[PDB]
Amino acid sequence: DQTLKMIKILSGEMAIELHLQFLIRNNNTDLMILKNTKDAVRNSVCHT
Amino acid sequence: AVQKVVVHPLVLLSVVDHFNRIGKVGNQKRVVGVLLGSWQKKVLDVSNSFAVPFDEDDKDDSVWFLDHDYLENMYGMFKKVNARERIVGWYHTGPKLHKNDIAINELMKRYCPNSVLVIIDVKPKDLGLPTEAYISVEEVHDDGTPTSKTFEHVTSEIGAEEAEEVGVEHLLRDIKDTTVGTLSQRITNQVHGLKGLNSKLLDIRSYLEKVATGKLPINHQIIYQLQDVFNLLPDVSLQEFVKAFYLKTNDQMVVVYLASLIRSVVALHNLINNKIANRDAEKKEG
Amino acid sequence: APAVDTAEQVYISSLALLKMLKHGRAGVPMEVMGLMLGEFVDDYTVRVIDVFAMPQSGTGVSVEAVDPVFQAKMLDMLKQTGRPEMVVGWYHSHPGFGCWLSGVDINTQQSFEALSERAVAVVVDPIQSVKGKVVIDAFRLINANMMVLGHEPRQTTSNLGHLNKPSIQALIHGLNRHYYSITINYRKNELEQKMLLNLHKKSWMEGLTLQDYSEHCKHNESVVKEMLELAKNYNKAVEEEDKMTPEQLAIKNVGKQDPKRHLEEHVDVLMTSNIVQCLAAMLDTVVFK
Amino acid sequence: DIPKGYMDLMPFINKAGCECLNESDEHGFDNCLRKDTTFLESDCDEQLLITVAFNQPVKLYSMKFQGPDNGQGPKYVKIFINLPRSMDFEEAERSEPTQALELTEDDIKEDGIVPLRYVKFQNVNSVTIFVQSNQGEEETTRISYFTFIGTPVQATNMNDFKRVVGKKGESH
Ligand SMILES: [Zn+2]
Repeated sequence: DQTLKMIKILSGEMAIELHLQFLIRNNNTDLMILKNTKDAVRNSVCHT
Repeated sequence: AVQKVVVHPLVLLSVVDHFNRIGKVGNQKRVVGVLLGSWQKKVLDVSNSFAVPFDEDDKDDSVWFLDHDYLENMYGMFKKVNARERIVGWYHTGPKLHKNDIAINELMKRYCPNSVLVIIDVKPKDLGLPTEAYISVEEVHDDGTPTSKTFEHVTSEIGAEEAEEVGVEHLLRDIKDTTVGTLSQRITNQVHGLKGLNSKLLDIRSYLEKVATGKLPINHQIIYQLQDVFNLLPDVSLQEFVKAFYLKTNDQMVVVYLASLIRSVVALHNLINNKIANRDAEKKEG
Repeated sequence: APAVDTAEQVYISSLALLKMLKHGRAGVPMEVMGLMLGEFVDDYTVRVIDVFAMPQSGTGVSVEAVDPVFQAKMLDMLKQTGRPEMVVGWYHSHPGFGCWLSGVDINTQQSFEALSERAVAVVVDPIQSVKGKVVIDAFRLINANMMVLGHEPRQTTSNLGHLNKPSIQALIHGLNRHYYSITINYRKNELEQKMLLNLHKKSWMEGLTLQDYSEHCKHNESVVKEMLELAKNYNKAVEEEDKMTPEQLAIKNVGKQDPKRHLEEHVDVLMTSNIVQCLAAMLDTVVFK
Repeated sequence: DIPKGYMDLMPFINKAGCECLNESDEHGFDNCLRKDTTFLESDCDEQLLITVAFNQPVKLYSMKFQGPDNGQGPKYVKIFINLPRSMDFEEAERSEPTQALELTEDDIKEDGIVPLRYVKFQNVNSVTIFVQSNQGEEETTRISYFTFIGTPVQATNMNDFKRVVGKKGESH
């Protein structure tokens, strides 16, 4: 019962899920910053 | 006679390679090779070397094999690459000579009459001079003693021609000491000298003990030479020298004193100049 | 598509460098060449242990200069002594020209590469490498069919700009256009440095020799005279203490002159020479009777 | 059996180089190199020294030093690598081996493979196995099957060389 909940949350199932639910729900990455870098790449090893 | 056998850096760096080539798999004693080099007035120049298949047995100390054709053919190639080198002797990294050295030296006498064997103590890294050069002489021992083969000793010194010198200097480039010396390194040069003089004197003591305890033969010669060194001592207690030593020690202290004062006035002047510097900037901040 | 990561290194043993430099200076007016013996330990490292000179011939540094009879026999004889290494590349000097490969050299390199895709080619200018600097760049032909892809085809790595930057005196003779340099790193190890340290090592006797007092007194007298004149300026330089922007005075009179540089600089020399000499004097008085 | 990506070095064994010591005339060296019941026995003693040579530098992963289950199979195997000269029995015991191996009874079986330290064998040109005893302490030991598993190291065969591009008689 509850211990099964305790095991479920000590192993880290919940933290990642909530931590996953956070980042997915609160995500905001300015893709514009990458674009000016992708177009500014001179095709050098900076593609990596 | 050969006044010196100047061993170039490249040879002792190929021998080291030669020792590693074999000892890594075929664990064995001394590795024997041939020593090429150009002659001089009397100082034999060792400029290169190569290995010769050499196998020996601890039994009978004369079941060996120093290949002839390999020695002949190798040199056949090298005189093609460089023609200023002639076979001049052999090298073995076994620190202590063997009973097989005389017989094998007679062989290398077949390629160079004035053959000099240079023992490179590849394994040790110690006080210094990892080369010991030997010749072959058969004399009546003037002073009424049996004749025999024996290896006479020839002074060895390690030098470098221009090309190898440039490579060596860069090759270290991480442990080389400053050439200027400085007070730190000069003093270490003396703790090093004291350690040697003791070390050389201790080898002398052990041998003198050996002759004293009989375990070794009284040379009757070179034995009294050590007696020569024992008379060449200074006897400083002499008054006329004792006065003359204080004068030069006093002659120098007045220069270290003048040197000391200059370094002090400069020191104070630098603090006064600095005390003004931070103070003036201190007021100027406001 | 395999690629020579810039991290790839051509390890040069302490033996090879002395022997390669020795050969170069041996025929310095002309150009010398020889095969290098080593192992391709893996993709990112080409290790060269020994080098053996291929005899100078009128052809020069070209494929023809590689005498197959000389090389086949020499290899055969080095295998008995305990060096069963494989021909890992070739080297040739360049009497002062630089560290670059000419057209004819390129054709050679393409030949060596025919037998193994990693046969590195080096240079070794015995005239420029005259001091602590050793001008020896390694090179591997960048096959011309890889113009579609990236030249110097490296991948994840970061030691490309390290240990060197593209030398100008070579970039003009075809680099990153037909030949690329490979980082050269020397595999000096203990038991080899120690034996080379003996080149200029002094001895036990040195350090106890007391110099000679006749030229020591002259030297002490000489330097004290020279420092004296330098004090005269020190008095004039300080006693002037002119305050017309003294910070600017200390920068408009900088010519390696009186104030300090020709000052205690001599004090260190004068005081080091005496202290060492004196300490040697007293040590000898104790050790030798 | 064999591991992934590695091949037996039977094709790479230089018949010219290989030589056994103490091999009996009736059962010679060639017998133990065939995957048959034919085997090799040591005539003068249990000690045997079977050396092989490879055409080009090979690498070593796993040798199969199989032996008869009568007890005359190998027990202690000393391996040397790239020996400049042939080995001597007296000097072979003295010298330190590249990998001192204590065969166990499980190894001698027909299916047994003995793993070697892959790191130590990277440029082997000639390997010498030294059988220092057989399981049953019998007068003569036996090697039912013996071959090496690894990969071939690409060697630059300078004998071929041959110009591939360019014109002859061209100088610097
Ligand atoms: Zn060239």
